[PDB]
Amino acid sequence: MDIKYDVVIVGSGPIGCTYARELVGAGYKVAMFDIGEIDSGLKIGAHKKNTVEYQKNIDKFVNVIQGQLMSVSVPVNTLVVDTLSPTSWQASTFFVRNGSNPEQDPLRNLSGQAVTRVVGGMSTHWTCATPRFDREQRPLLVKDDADADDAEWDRLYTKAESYFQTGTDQFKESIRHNLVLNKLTEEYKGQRDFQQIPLAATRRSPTFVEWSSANTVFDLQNRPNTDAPEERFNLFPAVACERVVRNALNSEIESLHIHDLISGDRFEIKADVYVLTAGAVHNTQLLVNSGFGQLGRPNPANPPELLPSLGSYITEQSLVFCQTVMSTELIDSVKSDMTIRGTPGELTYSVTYTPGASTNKHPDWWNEKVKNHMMQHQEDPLPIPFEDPEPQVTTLFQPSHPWHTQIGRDAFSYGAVQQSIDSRLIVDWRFFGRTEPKEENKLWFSDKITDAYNMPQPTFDFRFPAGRTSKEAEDMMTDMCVMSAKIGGFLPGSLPQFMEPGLVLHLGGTHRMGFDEKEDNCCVNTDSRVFGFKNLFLGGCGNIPTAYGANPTLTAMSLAIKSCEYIKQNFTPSPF
Amino acid sequence: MDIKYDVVIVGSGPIGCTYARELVGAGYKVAMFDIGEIDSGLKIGAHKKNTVEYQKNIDKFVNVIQGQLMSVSVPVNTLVVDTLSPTSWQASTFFVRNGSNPEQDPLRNLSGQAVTRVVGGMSTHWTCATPRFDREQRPLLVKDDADADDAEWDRLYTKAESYFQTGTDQFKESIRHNLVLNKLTEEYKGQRDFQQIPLAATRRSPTFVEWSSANTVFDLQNRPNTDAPEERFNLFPAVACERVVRNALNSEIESLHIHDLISGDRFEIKADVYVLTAGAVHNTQLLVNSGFGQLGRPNPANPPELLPSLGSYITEQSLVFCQTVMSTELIDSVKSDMTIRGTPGELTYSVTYTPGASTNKHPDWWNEKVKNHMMQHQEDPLPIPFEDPEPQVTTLFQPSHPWHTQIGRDAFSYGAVQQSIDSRLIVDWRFFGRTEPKEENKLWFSDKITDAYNMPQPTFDFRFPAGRTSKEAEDMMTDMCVMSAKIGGFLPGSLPQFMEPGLVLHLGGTHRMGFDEKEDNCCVNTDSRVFGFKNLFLGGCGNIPTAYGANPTLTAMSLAIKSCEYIKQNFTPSPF
Amino acid sequence: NTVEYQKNIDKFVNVIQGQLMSVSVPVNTLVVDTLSPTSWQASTFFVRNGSNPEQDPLRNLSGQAVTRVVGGMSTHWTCATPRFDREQRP
Amino acid sequence: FSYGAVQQSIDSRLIVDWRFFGRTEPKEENKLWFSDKITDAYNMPQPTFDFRFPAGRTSKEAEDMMTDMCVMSAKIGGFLPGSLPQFMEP
Ligand SMILES: *Cc1cc2c(cc1C)Nc1c([nH]c(=O)[nH]c1=O)N2C[C@H](O)[C@H](O)[C@H](O)COP(=O)(O)OP(=O)(O)OC[C@H]1O[C@@H](n2cnc3c(N)ncnc32)[C@H](O)[C@@H]1O
Ligand SMILES: *Cc1cc2c(cc1C)Nc1c([nH]c(=O)[nH]c1=O)N2C[C@H](O)[C@H](O)[C@H](O)COP(=O)(O)OP(=O)(O)OC[C@H]1O[C@@H](n2cnc3c(N)ncnc32)[C@H](O)[C@@H]1O
Ligand SMILES: *Cc1cc2c(cc1C)Nc1c([nH]c(=O)[nH]c1=O)N2C[C@H](O)[C@H](O)[C@H](O)COP(=O)(O)OP(=O)(O)OC[C@H]1O[C@@H](n2cnc3c(N)ncnc32)[C@H](O)[C@@H]1O
Ligand SMILES: OC[C@H]1O[C@@H](O)[C@H](O)[C@@H](F)[C@H]1O
Ligand SMILES: OC[C@H]1O[C@@H](O)[C@H](O)[C@@H](F)[C@H]1O
Repeated sequence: MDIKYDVVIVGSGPIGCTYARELVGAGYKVAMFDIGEIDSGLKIGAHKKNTVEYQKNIDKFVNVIQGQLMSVSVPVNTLVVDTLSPTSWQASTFFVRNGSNPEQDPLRNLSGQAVTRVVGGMSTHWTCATPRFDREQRPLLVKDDADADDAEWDRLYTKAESYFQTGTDQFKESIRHNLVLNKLTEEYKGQRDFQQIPLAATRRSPTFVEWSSANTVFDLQNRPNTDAPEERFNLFPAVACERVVRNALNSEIESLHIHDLISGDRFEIKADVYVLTAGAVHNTQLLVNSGFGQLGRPNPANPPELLPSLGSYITEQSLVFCQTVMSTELIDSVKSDMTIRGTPGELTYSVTYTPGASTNKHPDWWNEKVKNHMMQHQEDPLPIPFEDPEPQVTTLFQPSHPWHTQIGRDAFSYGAVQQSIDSRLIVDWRFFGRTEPKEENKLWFSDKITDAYNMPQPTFDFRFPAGRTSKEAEDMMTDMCVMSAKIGGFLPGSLPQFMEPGLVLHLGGTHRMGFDEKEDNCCVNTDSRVFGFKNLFLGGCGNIPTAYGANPTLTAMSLAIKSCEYIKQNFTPSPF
Repeated sequence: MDIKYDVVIVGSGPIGCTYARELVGAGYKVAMFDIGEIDSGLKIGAHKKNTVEYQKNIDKFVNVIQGQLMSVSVPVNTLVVDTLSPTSWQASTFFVRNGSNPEQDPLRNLSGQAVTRVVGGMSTHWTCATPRFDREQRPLLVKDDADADDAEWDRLYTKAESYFQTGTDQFKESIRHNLVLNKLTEEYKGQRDFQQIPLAATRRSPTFVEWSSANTVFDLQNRPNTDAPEERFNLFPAVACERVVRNALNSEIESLHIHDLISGDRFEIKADVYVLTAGAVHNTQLLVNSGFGQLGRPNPANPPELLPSLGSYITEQSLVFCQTVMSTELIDSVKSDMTIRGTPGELTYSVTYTPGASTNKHPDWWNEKVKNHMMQHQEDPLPIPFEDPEPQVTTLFQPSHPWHTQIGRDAFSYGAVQQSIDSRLIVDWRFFGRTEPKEENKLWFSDKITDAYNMPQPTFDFRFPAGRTSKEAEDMMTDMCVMSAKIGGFLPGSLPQFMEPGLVLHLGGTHRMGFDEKEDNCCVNTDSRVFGFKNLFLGGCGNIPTAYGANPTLTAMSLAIKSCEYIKQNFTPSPF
Repeated sequence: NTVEYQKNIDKFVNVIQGQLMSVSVPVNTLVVDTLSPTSWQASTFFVRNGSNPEQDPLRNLSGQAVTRVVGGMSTHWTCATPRFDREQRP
Repeated sequence: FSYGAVQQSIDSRLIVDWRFFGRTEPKEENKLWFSDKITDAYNMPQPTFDFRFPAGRTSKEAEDMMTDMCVMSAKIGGFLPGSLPQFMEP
């Protein structure tokens, strides 16, 4: 560890890795600090799903996800357990216990919000969906010139797509995927377009997909090294960043205060530039601990010195979910091109098709896979092959259906895992709604209660706004119900429902971007630079100030990229 | 990867690693293959609990366990789902779905049995309890000489204990541990002895314990390296070992057939010596796939060629579990020595005690902790400090209480963890019963059905033997109820119950050891060598042939140590 | 038609439950494998608690039930009495 | 006739129940028959069902019916957790 770096980046998620790739790339002397530790194997911060065992036993990966999601804010528990033995110790009140947050109102929480503290951050477990926002979801990076704004977005997005290895081809040969995609297309012809979810992933084999992660962006190995002898990068894991120190004029950051979690030591690190990419919640906490915004319960009569909007206008998307069991009609359509004769399990049984026939509803590869499955597994009642990959279908946000949709099998399942109905039949439905930014919706931090890292406890004051937000949300529920009945009926146990506020984990706007601090009620400009401050930059979902439905990580990468352009224009790397 | 080595080891668990430590160190060119991958972080095969994040969020670790425990044998599901939509595809029969085993009788299963395919095996998640077996649980290593037998076992156990870094003082200054230890000691004074569970762990700081793992035994780093310039070791993860090739004469293994899961290729690796430490079930699978024992549903009418005892006489322990909520008396007794002034929360509150008074019921280290907790947390109604370690208490197996006890807090919780009752009040109780070895209790492998690695499906035919085993399992149950009541009443949601057979993962006897193949109905001798074969060695709990109550891993490591002496005497390493 | 039920409408479900007897219940095959080893334990799923061995669990009307009291099901019914239109009417 | 534990967290003044009942085509294959071996609680022949909702119209209307409840109910309110849209036991 040095005293002095060109850039210091807080957090090693896919956004801090975008800063590193770009800046380590341009020859800056870079350090990265993460509170969490390396635990994805030898590929530092790689996706935990990239092991043969997980992709053979995909129902188990939910436990990984759960094991690294720590709830942000848990109100104090008021369940009545009144069947204790009379000898057992009991309290006469519902006291603060098991780490609960007494500031938190149970009825205005994002009870589902959680954070992850591991190198690679949430990108070690995430679903890899990386859609672009269209104009209506997207921040303006140029006022008054929609084409120049368009041009700038597309250039950033294409570059961001290349860091993540985003593609829309990795599921093209799944029967199940094409079954669903084709029926949805047919049933909505013209009115909605369907496609593969764009995914940051590469297919290694029919049974294996290399899911992208922060490691894909930048491999997080220390440099110089044989492969980049001219580059300078050090990752320090198990290091909690506590505070940035402001100069008296509030125009410059002067140091980063850290705590080595293993040695217990505390340091002050000097850099030319300080980049904070610790998550939409922990960026906020870091700032507030450093005198930005306002510690404690919001009070308007006490107007904050720096960044009045910090932690206001927060957005989290609505989520509705269900699972369906494929219709008989759809399962029978899988074998539509086949001539089936005799009795399965007997030597006279056959199943054949006519290759090339233009009246075949399916291409030859489909019919070959069905034929083989049906002939080698005569004991199974379904035409679907056993290792068939899941669907990954989307119809993207449009003004007429202003929500995002994911139709397939997500590794993050919500209940006990059903065993009675065959998996091949089951389709997941997830519709994500956009939420209006409102000043009243807040993340703020206790001045008295602290977290497990002795930082100020985050606390939420949130309700989905009335008006458009609530109307679209129930219109979204209805849409899911309508659309999903095209594929089949609901799975008992996975009936249509809203999920817990924040389980979806696309929290935005906690440190939101705008052209004008005051006019646009915001904390960073369109270079992601904190207003006032020459050398402090925020990355991540916290920056997005608009109401969006799609998954945000791509877009936040795109912003980080344009942040790094600004850095390169204003700060000179130290000579190697 | 070479075509030839001196030794090849299958499986990177702690037995695998025991063989590696011995033979690498003695200069043999060794290669170890594991079907699972390095995930655990930069210390290969290290314990997953060893992160700052899991030791602050100890209730999350159950998610890591569940995440890498894959059920061995699931019978065909017969749950009725009769609220499907009538458009949905409906089964006419209870067909084979979701990887289930149609061979398995659901009424004679070890349904909680599971396996783990990661480098380091189950020692990446285990609880690290490492007691010795007493005579009554232990197999004889010397005939007709009880004291020679004890001496050899003491020699081996001492060595194993150094390898694992077993200790009995890691929890010596925990109030909870000592609170429970003292009450039990007193209530059974002169009748039973209570001590800390022997743990493979090293305490690093008051809030952090470095749990031991396979990594502790052997660091799995390829050699030579700087720390070891004349050793030769290579670890090949993501390689499925599928068969050991017997010579036609049945006296020698000629090669190991492997499947590299990443490239998809197959190879044949030669060695001088072959060691199987794939785990009790999978050592048995791999042998049965290579021609030992009998493939398919057992048939007396046809005799196995080789190792007719293979997969018979299997033992699994009964397990009874509950949780308790600490008595008012015991909680009150925690602050017995304190003098308290004023009223909590004001500048007037004072809590003090007198170091060394022999009115004091507790020591100084205890009172100082309570004091500091009560002064710094005056809102809190409990005098137990917040970061106080869990109890880790046992009374070891004896003739009048022939069961193992662990009392404290296990990471392997078996219901959703309640948040209503303060965690500091809860104590777990687990009593482990011994099971008589019987020929009829069996692990066998199907000749048609395969598992996800395309190996023969494992199937159990098991029932806890009537007579002593059943009588004791019920007596155990009762003792747990009687004992636990001295500490407090039951926690609702964790009432006294038997766990699902096999849930304890202490399976043994599947490839069991003895002096003679026939008289002792066994598969390996006391050098762990397979009868008939010069150069095939088995390690693990499957070797243990007796009825045991306590955690088997140290005993199985002991065996491997003895096995390595033989190997060292009877095979010469290739030149460097 | 008691004042007590009309003031505690939530409780009336129990009256209904009290008098609906299942017509045909298949033989149960739920696995309970956490019995004490000393407890008497089935080797098969045999005909238990008045179940019907003739009944295919997968081609049942499991919710079907009968009431045996004077007044029959009219002692508990919801009292909804619509006419059928032609489409539904013999 | 409520179907689970009566939830108590939500003011019952707010709660509206939706039930939509579909029609079923008569098919000779759908039968109630009686065992000549097994007998019920009063020593009469045990009733047994062989029943599946017919494919075709009965099925298509069932699922169209379920959508119509979703679509209609949403005019009045969102679903009450624990009483989400479901088909009930036949
Ligand atoms: C968990 C999850 C996440 C997402 C998906 C599903 C699941 C279950 N799927 C999904 C996601 N996003 C999408 O775009 N598409 C998908 O299909 N998920 C969200 C995605 O995972 C996140 O948006 C993305 O990682 C955010 O990137 P980031 O801004 O780089 O933030 P991270 O949270 O990943 O990591 C920040 C990081 O910093 C650390 N940290 C926290 N506090 C400190 C302090 N004080 N000092 C130093 N370091 C700090 C972390 O430990 C962490 O690594
Ligand atoms: C899961 C668990 C286990 C234990 C405790 C708690 C819980 C939650 N507690 C514990 C236990 N043991 C004790 O002695 N003390 C207690 O506190 N647990 C059990 C203990 O973990 C095991 O007994 C021990 O690891 C067994 O060691 P081993 O014989 O070396 O077995 P492993 O299962 O650890 O690893 C073998 C291994 O080989 C692989 N494998 C399997 N098949 C193949 C094939 N065909 N080719 C190559 N490799 C293969 C695996 O991937 C695995 O790593
Ligand atoms: C239980 C129930 C029933 C109805 C509603 C609510 C619920 C929970 N709601 C509903 C009703 N139908 C409507 O049209 N609209 C509504 O809002 N329910 C159904 C209605 O309750 C029935 O259709 C009606 O009672 C049928 O009348 P029934 O043809 O007269 O038949 P019952 O079952 O009422 O009475 C028959 C009766 O005969 C007896 N019995 C049975 N076996 C024997 C033998 N072997 N010997 C002599 N007597 C026998 C009974 O004990 C009973 O009293
Ligand atoms: O709850 C799971 C969901 O969580 C969001 O973060 C993801 O973007 C979706 F892909 C989906 O996996
Ligand atoms: O089921 C929980 C138990 O699991 C066994 O494998 C362990 O040996 C016990 F220490 C305890 O952790």
